[PDB]
Amino acid sequence: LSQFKDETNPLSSLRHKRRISALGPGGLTRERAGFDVRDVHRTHYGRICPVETPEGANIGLITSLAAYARVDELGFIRTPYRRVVGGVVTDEVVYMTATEEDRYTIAQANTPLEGNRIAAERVVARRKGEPVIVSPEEVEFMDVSPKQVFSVNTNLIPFLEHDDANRALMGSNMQTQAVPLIRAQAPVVMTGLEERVVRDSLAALYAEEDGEVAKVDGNRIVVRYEDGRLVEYPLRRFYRSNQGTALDQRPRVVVGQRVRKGDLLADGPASENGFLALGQNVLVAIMPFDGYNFEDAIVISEELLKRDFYTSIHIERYEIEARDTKLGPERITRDIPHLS
Amino acid sequence: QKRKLQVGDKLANRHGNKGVVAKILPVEDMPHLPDGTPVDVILNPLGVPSRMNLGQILETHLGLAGYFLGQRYISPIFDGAKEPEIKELLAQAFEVYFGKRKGEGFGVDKREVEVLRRAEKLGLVTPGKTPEEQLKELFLQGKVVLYDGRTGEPIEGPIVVGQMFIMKLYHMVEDKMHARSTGPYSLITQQPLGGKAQFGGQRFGEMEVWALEAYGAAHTLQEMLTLKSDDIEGRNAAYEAII
Amino acid sequence: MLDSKLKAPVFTVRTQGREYGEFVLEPLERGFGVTLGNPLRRILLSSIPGTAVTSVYIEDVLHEFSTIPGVKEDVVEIILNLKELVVRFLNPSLQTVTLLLKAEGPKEVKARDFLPVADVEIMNPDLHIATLEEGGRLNMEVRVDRGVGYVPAEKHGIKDRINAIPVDAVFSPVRRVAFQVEDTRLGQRTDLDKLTLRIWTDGSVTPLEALNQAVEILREHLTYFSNPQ
Amino acid sequence: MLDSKLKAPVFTVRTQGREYGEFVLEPLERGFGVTLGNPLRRILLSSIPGTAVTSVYIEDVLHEFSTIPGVKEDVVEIILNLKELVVRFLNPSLQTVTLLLKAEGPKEVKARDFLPVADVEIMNPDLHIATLEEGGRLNMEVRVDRGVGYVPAEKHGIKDRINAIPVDAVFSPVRRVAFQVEDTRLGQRTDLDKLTLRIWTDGSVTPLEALNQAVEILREHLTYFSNPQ
Amino acid sequence: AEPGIDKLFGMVDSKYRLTVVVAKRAQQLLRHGFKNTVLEPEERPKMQTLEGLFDDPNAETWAMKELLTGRLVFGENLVPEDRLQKEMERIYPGE
Amino acid sequence: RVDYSGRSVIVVGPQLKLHQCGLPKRMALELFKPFLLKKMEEKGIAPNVKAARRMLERQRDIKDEVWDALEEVIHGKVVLLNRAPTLHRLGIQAFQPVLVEGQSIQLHPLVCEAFNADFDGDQMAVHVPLSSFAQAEARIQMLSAHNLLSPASGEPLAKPSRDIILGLYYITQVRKEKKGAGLEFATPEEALAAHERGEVALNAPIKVAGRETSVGRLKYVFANPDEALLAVAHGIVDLQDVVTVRYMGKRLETSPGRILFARIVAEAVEDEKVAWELIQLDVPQEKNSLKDLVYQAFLRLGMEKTARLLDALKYYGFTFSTTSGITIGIDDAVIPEEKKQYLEEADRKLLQIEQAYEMGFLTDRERYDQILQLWTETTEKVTQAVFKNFEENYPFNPLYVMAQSGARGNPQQIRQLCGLRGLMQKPSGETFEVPVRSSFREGLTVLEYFISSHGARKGGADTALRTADSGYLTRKLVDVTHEIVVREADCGTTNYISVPLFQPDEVTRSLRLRKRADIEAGLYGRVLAREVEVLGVRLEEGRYLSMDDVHLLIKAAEAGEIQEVPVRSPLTCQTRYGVCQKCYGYDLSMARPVSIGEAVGIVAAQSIGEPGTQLTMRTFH
Amino acid sequence: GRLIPAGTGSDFVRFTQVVDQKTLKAIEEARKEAVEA
Ligand SMILES: CO[C@H]1/C=C/O[C@@]2(C)Oc3c(C)c(O)c4c(O)c(c(/C=N/N5CCN(C6CCCC6)CC5)c(O)c4c3C2=O)NC(=O)/C(C)=C\C=C\[C@H](C)[C@H](O)[C@@H](C)[C@@H](O)[C@@H](C)[C@H](OC(C)=O)[C@@H]1C
Ligand SMILES: [Mg+2]
Ligand SMILES: [Mg+2]
Ligand SMILES: [Mg+2]
Ligand SMILES: [Mg+2]
Ligand SMILES: [Mg+2]
Ligand SMILES: [Mg+2]
Ligand SMILES: [Mg+2]
Ligand SMILES: [Mg+2]
Ligand SMILES: [Mg+2]
Ligand SMILES: [Mg+2]
Ligand SMILES: [Mg+2]
Ligand SMILES: [Mg+2]
Ligand SMILES: [Mg+2]
Ligand SMILES: [Mg+2]
Ligand SMILES: [Mg+2]
Ligand SMILES: [Mg+2]
Ligand SMILES: [Mg+2]
Ligand SMILES: [Mg+2]
Ligand SMILES: [Mg+2]
Ligand SMILES: [Mg+2]
Ligand SMILES: [Mg+2]
Ligand SMILES: [Mg+2]
Ligand SMILES: [Mg+2]
Ligand SMILES: [Mg+2]
Ligand SMILES: [Mg+2]
Ligand SMILES: [Mg+2]
Ligand SMILES: [Mg+2]
Ligand SMILES: [Mg+2]
Ligand SMILES: [Mg+2]
Ligand SMILES: [Mg+2]
Ligand SMILES: [Mg+2]
Ligand SMILES: [Mg+2]
Ligand SMILES: [Mg+2]
Ligand SMILES: [Mg+2]
Ligand SMILES: [Mg+2]
Ligand SMILES: [Mg+2]
Ligand SMILES: [Mg+2]
Ligand SMILES: [Mg+2]
Ligand SMILES: [Mg+2]
Ligand SMILES: [Mg+2]
Ligand SMILES: [Mg+2]
Ligand SMILES: [Mg+2]
Ligand SMILES: [Mg+2]
Ligand SMILES: [Mg+2]
Ligand SMILES: [Mg+2]
Ligand SMILES: [Mg+2]
Ligand SMILES: [Mg+2]
Ligand SMILES: [Mg+2]
Ligand SMILES: [Mg+2]
Ligand SMILES: [Mg+2]
Ligand SMILES: [Mg+2]
Ligand SMILES: [Mg+2]
Ligand SMILES: [Mg+2]
Ligand SMILES: [Mg+2]
Ligand SMILES: [Mg+2]
Ligand SMILES: [Mg+2]
Ligand SMILES: [Mg+2]
Ligand SMILES: [Mg+2]
Ligand SMILES: [Mg+2]
Ligand SMILES: [Mg+2]
Ligand SMILES: [Mg+2]
Ligand SMILES: [Mg+2]
Ligand SMILES: [Mg+2]
Ligand SMILES: [Mg+2]
Ligand SMILES: [Mg+2]
Ligand SMILES: [Mg+2]
Ligand SMILES: [Mg+2]
Ligand SMILES: [Mg+2]
Ligand SMILES: [Mg+2]
Ligand SMILES: [Mg+2]
Ligand SMILES: [Mg+2]
Ligand SMILES: [Mg+2]
Ligand SMILES: [Mg+2]
Ligand SMILES: [Mg+2]
Ligand SMILES: [Mg+2]
Ligand SMILES: [Mg+2]
Ligand SMILES: [Mg+2]
Ligand SMILES: [Mg+2]
Ligand SMILES: [Mg+2]
Ligand SMILES: [Mg+2]
Ligand SMILES: [Mg+2]
Ligand SMILES: [Mg+2]
Ligand SMILES: [Mg+2]
Ligand SMILES: [Mg+2]
Ligand SMILES: [Mg+2]
Ligand SMILES: [Mg+2]
Ligand SMILES: [Mg+2]
Ligand SMILES: [Mg+2]
Ligand SMILES: [Mg+2]
Ligand SMILES: [Mg+2]
Ligand SMILES: [Mg+2]
Ligand SMILES: [Mg+2]
Ligand SMILES: [Mg+2]
Ligand SMILES: [Mg+2]
Ligand SMILES: [Mg+2]
Ligand SMILES: [Mg+2]
Ligand SMILES: [Mg+2]
Ligand SMILES: [Mg+2]
Ligand SMILES: [Mg+2]
Ligand SMILES: [Mg+2]
Ligand SMILES: [Mg+2]
Ligand SMILES: [Mg+2]
Ligand SMILES: [Mg+2]
Ligand SMILES: [Mg+2]
Ligand SMILES: [Mg+2]
Ligand SMILES: [Mg+2]
Ligand SMILES: [Mg+2]
Ligand SMILES: [Mg+2]
Ligand SMILES: [Mg+2]
Ligand SMILES: [Mg+2]
Ligand SMILES: [Mg+2]
Ligand SMILES: [Mg+2]
Ligand SMILES: [Mg+2]
Ligand SMILES: [Mg+2]
Ligand SMILES: [Mg+2]
Ligand SMILES: [Mg+2]
Ligand SMILES: [Mg+2]
Ligand SMILES: [Mg+2]
Ligand SMILES: [Mg+2]
Ligand SMILES: [Mg+2]
Ligand SMILES: [Mg+2]
Ligand SMILES: [Mg+2]
Ligand SMILES: [Mg+2]
Ligand SMILES: [Mg+2]
Ligand SMILES: [Mg+2]
Ligand SMILES: [Mg+2]
Ligand SMILES: [Mg+2]
Ligand SMILES: [Mg+2]
Ligand SMILES: [Mg+2]
Ligand SMILES: [Mg+2]
Ligand SMILES: [Mg+2]
Ligand SMILES: [Mg+2]
Ligand SMILES: [Zn+2]
Repeated sequence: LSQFKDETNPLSSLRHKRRISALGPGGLTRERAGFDVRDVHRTHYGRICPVETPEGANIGLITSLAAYARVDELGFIRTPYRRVVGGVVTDEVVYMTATEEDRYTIAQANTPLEGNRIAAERVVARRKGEPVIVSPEEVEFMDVSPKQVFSVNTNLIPFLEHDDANRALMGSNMQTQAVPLIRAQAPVVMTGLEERVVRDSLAALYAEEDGEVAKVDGNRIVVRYEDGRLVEYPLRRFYRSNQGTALDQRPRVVVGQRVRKGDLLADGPASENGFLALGQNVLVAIMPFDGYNFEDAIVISEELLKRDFYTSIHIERYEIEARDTKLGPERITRDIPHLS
Repeated sequence: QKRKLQVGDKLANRHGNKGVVAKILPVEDMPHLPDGTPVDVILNPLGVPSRMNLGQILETHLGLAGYFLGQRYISPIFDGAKEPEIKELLAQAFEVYFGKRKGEGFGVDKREVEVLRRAEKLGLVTPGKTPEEQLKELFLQGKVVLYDGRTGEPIEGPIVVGQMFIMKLYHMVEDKMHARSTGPYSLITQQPLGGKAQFGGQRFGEMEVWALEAYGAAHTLQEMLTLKSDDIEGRNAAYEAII
Repeated sequence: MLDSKLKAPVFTVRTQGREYGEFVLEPLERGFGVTLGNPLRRILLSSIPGTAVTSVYIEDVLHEFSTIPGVKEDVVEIILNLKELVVRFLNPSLQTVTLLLKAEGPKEVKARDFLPVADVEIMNPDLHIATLEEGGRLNMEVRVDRGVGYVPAEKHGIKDRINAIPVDAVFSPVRRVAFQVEDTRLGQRTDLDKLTLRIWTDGSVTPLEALNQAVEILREHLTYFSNPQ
Repeated sequence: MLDSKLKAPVFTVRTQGREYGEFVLEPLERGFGVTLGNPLRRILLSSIPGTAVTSVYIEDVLHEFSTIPGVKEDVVEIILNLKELVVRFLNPSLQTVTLLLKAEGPKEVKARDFLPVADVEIMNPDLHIATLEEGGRLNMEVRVDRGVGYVPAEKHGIKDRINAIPVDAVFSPVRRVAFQVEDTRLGQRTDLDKLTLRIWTDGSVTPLEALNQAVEILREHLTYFSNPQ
Repeated sequence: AEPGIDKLFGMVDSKYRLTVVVAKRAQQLLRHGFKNTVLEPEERPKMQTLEGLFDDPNAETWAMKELLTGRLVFGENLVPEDRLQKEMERIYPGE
Repeated sequence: RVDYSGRSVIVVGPQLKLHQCGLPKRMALELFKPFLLKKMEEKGIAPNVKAARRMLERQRDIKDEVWDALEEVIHGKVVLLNRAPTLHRLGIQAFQPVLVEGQSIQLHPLVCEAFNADFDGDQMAVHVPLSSFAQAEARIQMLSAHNLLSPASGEPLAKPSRDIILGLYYITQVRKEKKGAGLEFATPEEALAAHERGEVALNAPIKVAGRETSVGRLKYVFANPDEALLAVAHGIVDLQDVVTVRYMGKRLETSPGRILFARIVAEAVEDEKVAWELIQLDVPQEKNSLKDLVYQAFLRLGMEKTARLLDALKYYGFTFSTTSGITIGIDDAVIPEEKKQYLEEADRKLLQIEQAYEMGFLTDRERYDQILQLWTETTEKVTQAVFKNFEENYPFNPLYVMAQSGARGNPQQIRQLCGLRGLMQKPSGETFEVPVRSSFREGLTVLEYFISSHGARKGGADTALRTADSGYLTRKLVDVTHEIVVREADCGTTNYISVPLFQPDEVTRSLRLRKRADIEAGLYGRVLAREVEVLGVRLEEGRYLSMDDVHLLIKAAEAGEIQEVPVRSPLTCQTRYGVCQKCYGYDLSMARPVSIGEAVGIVAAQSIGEPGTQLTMRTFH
Repeated sequence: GRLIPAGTGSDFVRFTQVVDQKTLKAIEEARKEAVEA
């Protein structure tokens, strides 16, 4: 169960810290049983993504939860659903157990809303795993969000709406394989959680309380809070990620600067401006070329390398030991016995 | 070590379009827009119908707007941007694109008009309207005219283009293309084994055997079973002979 | 001359600075603006020579992935900023010029801070090299060369000082090319090509100069069709 | 010379007759075979001006869709056969030459049947114009001009005689152009452009000649970049 | 594809026979000396760093280039097994 | 583990010809190490082996003279490439290496279909034929460009895949634009003139529905072949435009592109007329028309000559594809105007079914099964609707031609984008009562999505299960079938089977002609057991029936002259361990008879194990 | 690890020799030599 950290970039690791697996103790679901478990059960709503699981032999048995999914008292993924008394929708939320969710008539967030007022007579809801066109008078509870339906990792996709759930999985696992480029860039079009991802993951360093900046080294940003205190914030210059991706904190604040509480002092391995950034927005034409892009091939403009655009720093840690043989200790010396 | 992009590398957007670099073109001749700015990457269309993620084609369209309009946007999961709102920003972008073009001193190409002709015969532009007006329509559709770059002629029929985010994927140890001539051998099993510096041989599985069996590859299979992996006295005399 | 030859490409130019240069030329027969604009473009980008930072030596730094105290930026960010630097020497005699710069303490290091050299000029003075805090000691020697195209730091491997680190070569002085062929009406017939190409340049050379070099490369190539075999 | 200049475009040629002519030229730097082949092609087809039947006047015929008695072929089939006719005049003084031909009865009308003109020659004598039966009266005047490229009969609308009918303009001794850019390996670096272009010609001029003319038109055009304004 | 592969296929009773011929001919071409060929003079085997293929690049590319002509003879039992290798060593030098 | 092996990532090699493949020199070096060593000694680069060895033990020490040595060692040798699941014999193919820089392995596009290899990280291994024999076979009977037709079906496997068709198709399609005023030129001369001027005006298009000739044909007439394209070059006629042209002896009314395609082939193989006899320029080139072209060319002209046509098609397809400017766009997926209708109409009808239940008429179940029927119909309704849309209004819709052309696209797929994906099933299998009203063009909602997701998993779970079942099967078959090998003299036992051309029960009893497929399957390249005189021709005994013959017998059964066919077969052979020439038939990967010594046992066991991966997998029994 | 029964390893072709008309006359000369005294 305890695994190597998945730091190919903050996102990847973070997710690897919120995964739910089948296999394990050997006593619980092992290798044999499957198809009934492996399928996306009805209750999996807001509690488990239906796109997240690993496209491979071990599919559906390993998956990260959803956006607003929270383990209450005993391991029962509850999902936030807001209350709607009569034709009135509330800003109050109930984290409901899987079981209780069935006793009610629940509706989707897409329902035209005037505030507390539901707007259409024949508006969708789903009793118990069954799609049902219910009246505004039967709508007991409503979905809290579209985000809560999926995982964080997935929530980062632009128009998820127009993409086949099948390939959307690919897109979600692809992010998990994102390598940090010395030049980060946030999407020209984002969903809305890039900010929250970097923040909740521990990529960028944020300011505790308001104050001014004292020194802005390449290795430290000693900020001065208005409370009459100042603290030195080291920046993991160049560190070795478990999978060999660079993790450097590049200061974004100049000398002597009044900082707002919780503002990026330095950017995470992959952040541009407090926003998640991987790869780099690039102008792209979408046509066929000779054969260079034939089944799934990509043609790239030399220009992309002229500017240090897709470039990334690696680090492999070679290691050797001086062992004690009964034939004589293995000395480690500049002496290389035979030729130059 | 600095890992600059190269042909062997694999990049993929957030939608799922995954793929490898097959050729790095000289800015000299890749697809270029009317104003001298050229495209960085050219994605194959074909990979989009089969797979079903139009979201990427939707991104590229908002992207085009964000390019000329110099702005980034935030399109929520299912609540986000709508087709009319994007056509709206594309409209705003046409003015930055073509508006400056009007003032900077010039109008439309022989090429620009030519592709318009083939475009109306297609059904992308309302026949009878002025090129200026026609191009707006065409732009709002997300595609613009592109010239070859190698020939300078246009690419018959508007092509879409835009700001698509694309990541580069980590290279596994396997990526390190293995390749072994001769090397160690297991102690009990006399078959090739690698490890630290010698690459370790590839596996010839039954499925592969049959593949050769089907063919009249008699010796070639023998070799795979003898000279190449287990024939102790075989491989040795094998090398020497080759030598 | 008066009729067909006086009716000749009115070569007109509009150039501000050494970066931008528009060039109009009309009238031209049928589909020639294209016939000319395209080759020149292909040349203007691939063919023309320039300048770029080819090597760097920070005095206390040994590898490229290091960080200098009192210096916010990291070696790799700085060597990057140097690639941004555009210099211009005036004659062949200068093939490889080493520019030197040393600044200490609470000062911002811009490109104007490099000690002037006789035949060389820095068009990129205000470019930002680094931000030095206190006790910030940065003493470097940045090589500069005249070449053509792109040459990966790996390809050349420059060796001024053993602890120095090579940088990628961005030798095209041309930034972008662009050409438009709009119709022009000359008396009799309307079908006419008007070629105007817009050239941008890092400063090393000028739009005009580039253009001239270009056309020559083409000319020189058109002569290579001399001896049959 | 020995190093970079001796390493020069080996211009090699292979020509059989006056119609086909292959032309190889290597080595070339990066993406130049294209840079050269493409323009030359555009010139070879549009520029190498030539000749083509621009108008026709059958004496009893009024429209192009008519049929002449005793004449198997229809007006449209014949005007088509005329597009196949290749003539060659020797000097500028001949801009528009009207060739005349009248033949009667049981004879086959070939291009040699046209009354000879002083400065004009017909390279296409045996070409087949028509098959006349009996009481077959065909008297026509086929105009001929010197121009460039393709001009639809609609575009010019020639008017010698009011009952005459214009024909499409196939202005070129060049039939087709073709160029290939295959890699060639020269010692050190592999990336190399090898430009070989294949030219076909109706016989009027030769592949080589055409090519030469072509390059010149380009050269001449590269000179038009002289006087700024 | 390869030169007259059809023409070759056609000269044999079985596909897999053609393959054995070519291979055995390639064998002898090298063993007894590589000049053991039947078609060297005017238009022959050639490679381009020089026109040097005339000496020893690909064995069978020759074998096939000869078999495509009608000089060689492949039988089930054409010439007695051991006397063949003797007569061949006697007449072809180069070692 | 093989001793002379390698493995790297693959990448498309568009210029590469079927014949060869791009192999990283860096790899070639280790691979052909010993072959190089000696070659070093034969040249000045090194004194001896041990020397030549140390000479290369470090990367920085290699003189550029070594590459020249290796490149010389590899002159005519070839290697094998493998793919992840080796499912059939073509799962390993031989090619000539053309050494290249870097890490990736350049693979040809046409063979990306034999090996199921796409380029999203697929890695292929590579082996080396050491004996002069292993090499002989390897390049003679194992090289790619020699095994063009599959062992499963006499259908080609070297067909213009995705990008090639798309190219080749766009070039040959004709257009139709606006019908307003009269379309009658067949008869009046005032019709030629008026609709010629009317077309010059803004009313009549160049491609109007006007039987005999749309004014686009009236305006332009092209004497010689070339003349046609030159006009195209100059911007007179697009390639997809309907024009008239004079060919060898006919005034043919065909488009530029079509005429051009004609040449491509006519050129690939210089027997110009033979190029015309096996081509259909009467239609847009789909993968099928192409597929056919290939086959025909194979029997007609000969193997290698075909190879040429293959690359020729590959080349032009690729090029023309780039210029066509076909792209994916959001507005290109077009939603029909009828969708709203069909939806609402079926919407209200749902209301009736509800009023019918609120009353007590239909049982709990009746309601359900009636609703599903509503949608299942309505959904199929939008599907033919969207197509009709494109078919009539946008013939050249991006997303369209790809599907039409043998290129890329599935009717069901298109429906999900432009029309709508309508019914997803519950966890168990009972389909849901409510459909998925949306398309991918517009926001597939929050839940209609969650709904469609279920069925996705079952598909994936199924796929993962055949990555081994695909082998499950093949194992069994090869365990029983390996021994089977063609070793013979025409087996003298003439006990034969009769192939039925007619089936008794679709509709209880009605005799009907079997599908062209099955029949092709039954009699292709078989050996007639007894003589049959059918439409006028005397098929002799023992003759191997070509696909052209099997096309005669069907035309004959259509007429009503034969209900069965006498033919040798494996089910009736006498050779205990083995099968004979006359009883196997034709299909080697080559189209002539089978060649003695072919491992049929496995060739068979394979052709059956692969497709299996496509079959459903709920429960074995 | 024996040669495959099927394929080029066919009893029908495992044995097949090749000749040059030069080596054809060379072996018949060997037969001529068989004539004693
Ligand atoms: C508890 O440590 C081990 C227990 C083994 O025993 C055994 C029997 O019990 C297991 C569990 C209880 C698991 O929960 C489990 C996983 O969750 C899992 C994979 C396997 N994932 N691989 C499969 C191959 N592909 C590849 C891509 C190209 C094709 C091949 C990548 C994903 C897996 O096999 C699992 C597994 C077992 O096999 N993964 C994913 O969910 C996933 C989709 C992606 C995550 C990727 C990270 C990069 C990865 O996490 C990494 C940081 C390491 O942590 C692991 C390697 C770890 O090894 C060590 C050492 O630490 C083992 C999990
Ligand atoms: Mg069990
Ligand atoms: Mg048990
Ligand atoms: Mg799923
Ligand atoms: Mg698996
Ligand atoms: Mg399993
Ligand atoms: Mg608990
Ligand atoms: Mg719900
Ligand atoms: Mg309202
Ligand atoms: Mg109630
Ligand atoms: Mg994202
Ligand atoms: Mg930036
Ligand atoms: Mg915000
Ligand atoms: Mg303090
Ligand atoms: Mg403190
Ligand atoms: Mg620190
Ligand atoms: Mg460290
Ligand atoms: Mg201060
Ligand atoms: Mg502030
Ligand atoms: Mg730069
Ligand atoms: Mg950069
Ligand atoms: Mg590398
Ligand atoms: Mg910009
Ligand atoms: Mg930009
Ligand atoms: Mg801009
Ligand atoms: Mg607007
Ligand atoms: Mg306007
Ligand atoms: Mg990995
Ligand atoms: Mg070893
Ligand atoms: Mg191991
Ligand atoms: Mg290692
Ligand atoms: Mg090794
Ligand atoms: Mg020995
Ligand atoms: Mg005048
Ligand atoms: Mg002015
Ligand atoms: Mg000015
Ligand atoms: Mg002029
Ligand atoms: Mg001119
Ligand atoms: Mg003009
Ligand atoms: Mg450039
Ligand atoms: Mg150059
Ligand atoms: Mg200079
Ligand atoms: Mg110092
Ligand atoms: Mg001076
Ligand atoms: Mg001076
Ligand atoms: Mg001077
Ligand atoms: Mg000089
Ligand atoms: Mg000087
Ligand atoms: Mg100096
Ligand atoms: Mg100093
Ligand atoms: Mg200075
Ligand atoms: Mg001074
Ligand atoms: Mg001086
Ligand atoms: Mg400023
Ligand atoms: Mg200090
Ligand atoms: Mg150098
Ligand atoms: Mg170097
Ligand atoms: Mg040194
Ligand atoms: Mg650089
Ligand atoms: Mg520079
Ligand atoms: Mg540029
Ligand atoms: Mg010169
Ligand atoms: Mg000269
Ligand atoms: Mg010669
Ligand atoms: Mg040169
Ligand atoms: Mg010759
Ligand atoms: Mg002559
Ligand atoms: Mg008549
Ligand atoms: Mg008469
Ligand atoms: Mg007539
Ligand atoms: Mg006629
Ligand atoms: Mg007629
Ligand atoms: Mg005469
Ligand atoms: Mg002519
Ligand atoms: Mg080639
Ligand atoms: Mg050649
Ligand atoms: Mg040199
Ligand atoms: Mg040199
Ligand atoms: Mg030629
Ligand atoms: Mg002139
Ligand atoms: Mg010879
Ligand atoms: Mg022979
Ligand atoms: Mg015997
Ligand atoms: Mg001897
Ligand atoms: Mg290649
Ligand atoms: Mg190398
Ligand atoms: Mg080695
Ligand atoms: Mg040495
Ligand atoms: Mg050298
Ligand atoms: Mg791949
Ligand atoms: Mg991957
Ligand atoms: Mg593999
Ligand atoms: Mg009407
Ligand atoms: Mg009608
Ligand atoms: Mg009609
Ligand atoms: Mg008619
Ligand atoms: Mg009729
Ligand atoms: Mg018409
Ligand atoms: Mg019709
Ligand atoms: Mg007729
Ligand atoms: Mg036919
Ligand atoms: Mg036909
Ligand atoms: Mg048709
Ligand atoms: Mg049609
Ligand atoms: Mg091309
Ligand atoms: Mg409408
Ligand atoms: Mg109704
Ligand atoms: Mg029910
Ligand atoms: Mg219909
Ligand atoms: Mg319709
Ligand atoms: Mg239609
Ligand atoms: Mg369309
Ligand atoms: Mg709706
Ligand atoms: Mg929506
Ligand atoms: Mg038998
Ligand atoms: Mg019977
Ligand atoms: Mg029957
Ligand atoms: Mg029926
Ligand atoms: Mg019945
Ligand atoms: Mg019946
Ligand atoms: Mg049927
Ligand atoms: Mg009988
Ligand atoms: Mg009988
Ligand atoms: Mg009968
Ligand atoms: Mg008969
Ligand atoms: Mg017979
Ligand atoms: Mg038959
Ligand atoms: Mg028949
Ligand atoms: Mg009949
Ligand atoms: Mg078969
Ligand atoms: Mg077979
Ligand atoms: Mg089971
Ligand atoms: Mg033997
Ligand atoms: Zn039998």
